[PDB]
Amino acid sequence: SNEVLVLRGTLEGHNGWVTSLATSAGQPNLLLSASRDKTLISWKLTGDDQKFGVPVRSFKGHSHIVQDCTLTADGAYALSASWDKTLRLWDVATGETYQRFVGHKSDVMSVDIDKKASMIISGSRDKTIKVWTIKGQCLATLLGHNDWVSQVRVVPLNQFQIEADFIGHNSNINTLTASPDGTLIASAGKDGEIMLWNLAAKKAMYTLSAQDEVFSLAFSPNRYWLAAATATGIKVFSLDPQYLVDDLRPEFAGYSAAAEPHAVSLAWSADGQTLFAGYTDNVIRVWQVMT
Amino acid sequence: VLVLRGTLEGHNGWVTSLATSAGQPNLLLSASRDKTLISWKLTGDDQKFGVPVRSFKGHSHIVQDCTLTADGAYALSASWDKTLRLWDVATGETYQRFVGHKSDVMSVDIDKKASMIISGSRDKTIKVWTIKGQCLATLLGHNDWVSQVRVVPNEKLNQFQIEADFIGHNSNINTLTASPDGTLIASAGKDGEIMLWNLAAKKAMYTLSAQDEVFSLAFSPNRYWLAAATATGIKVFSLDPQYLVDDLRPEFAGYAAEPHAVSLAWSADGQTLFAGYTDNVIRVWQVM
Repeated sequence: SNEVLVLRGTLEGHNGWVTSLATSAGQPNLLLSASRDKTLISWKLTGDDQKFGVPVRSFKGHSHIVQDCTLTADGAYALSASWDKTLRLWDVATGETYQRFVGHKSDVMSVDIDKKASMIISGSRDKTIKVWTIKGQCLATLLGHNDWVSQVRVVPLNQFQIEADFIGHNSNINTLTASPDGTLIASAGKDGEIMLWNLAAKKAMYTLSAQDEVFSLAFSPNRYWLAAATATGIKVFSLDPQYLVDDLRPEFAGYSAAAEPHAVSLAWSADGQTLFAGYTDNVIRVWQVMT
Repeated sequence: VLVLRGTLEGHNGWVTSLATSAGQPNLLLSASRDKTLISWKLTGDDQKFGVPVRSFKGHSHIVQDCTLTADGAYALSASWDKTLRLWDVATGETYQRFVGHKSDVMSVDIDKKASMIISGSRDKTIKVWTIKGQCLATLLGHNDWVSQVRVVPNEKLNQFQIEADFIGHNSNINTLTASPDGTLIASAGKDGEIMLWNLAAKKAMYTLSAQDEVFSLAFSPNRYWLAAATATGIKVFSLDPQYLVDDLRPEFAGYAAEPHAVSLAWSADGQTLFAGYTDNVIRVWQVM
């Protein structure tokens, strides 16, 4: 007896690939997206059809691709990673920058915040990790081995412990996500390999095959599901118990079976009831869970 | 009190580092600017305290730090040749090489499990290695911060985690030691400042003034003491209560600048203090 993901509409406004989506718990009606068009967009979500949402504010300043973005728990502040080797801290409401973070020398690929909002963990394309103060000061710079993936963390300035978990994963293509409770971590390999790893228990669990080159991963914050953006569609796996819940492929009426856009970013709703996917065609598509 | 018991004079350069083994009380290891390490047979005899037994000569420059496994079977050394070597203590031959540092290598430690090696560069870079010689992580803090990287014990190689503690210490000169029970850490600043820090309690304790440029620190394995090698001799502080237990300045002959200690090491049982000197000699105090 099964649930289902149902295509809800769409969200246009970007000119380039939608490379990252971000959600906020304090603001369920707010979505943040980053794009190769060098901007981020904040979205007012109405839940209508098909205008699921509508642009609110454009965030400009990055001189090149924005690869990653994230929101504070309250939705008040956004963080972005760019190919201009910079990170910016944004005022969500006013769309202006409060802090540049300079120092990475490879394209910047990921960003996260420690719950305390005190510090920022960023990730480079060469796999270099930097830990910053909210004031834009780089405190530590960490670089693991190529055949390893990691989870850099900041335990709760005169001082700070940082715990870094390393996990051997030979084929890894450096595409990671941590489970809501940060108890699980999914790591994408070659040919669609997705290795799952238990952090609290310190061992792998199994390896899934999304069967095609994985571009993005995102755990459900409510259910035991992992969504994987594939060149071929979005696969949503049930983790316990293991089944493949659904394979979200939209129709692209205007495209040939070959040149079909694909999802390159994923994000679940604060209530894990909505799945956002950013696409190779500049569009954000939205599924909802039904029965 | 500390009483000067003898001497160990086999080196041809500064004795830069001493190492002790719990599983082998009569074994001492030392490194020198003469590019070698020496293993020593300790007799306790009179000023023939110890006698050279081996001579590890693989490095092509100053060996700066060394350490022994808990059992005394294996030694690790750090060199200005930007390398680290793993040694068989008994046979004196290398079993693996650690290349990758590009600044002089200043410190080495082993995680209790013997699985991995933490090394420290002069440019304050920290590298975590597999016993097989493979660098797994490379970490570099801010200059005004000092750091104790630890390998977490899986507690059960594909997986491994590292907790790195950072402590603000502006004046710091990157001379650092940890309490045996990893609860405490002493960090040397300028003009002899020694900041003490409680790790388990995440905050400073106080700052001890040595009034003399420090070169080496070593906490006591049993007693709450911190020894500090100074340009004027070796200060041994009691930490609770705080007083200067002793200031060990040995006897040179004749009648300006005098040889000073640049390395320290307590025996496993805290009863003996070894200090390596600017005059190629290792001197030995015992508690009475």
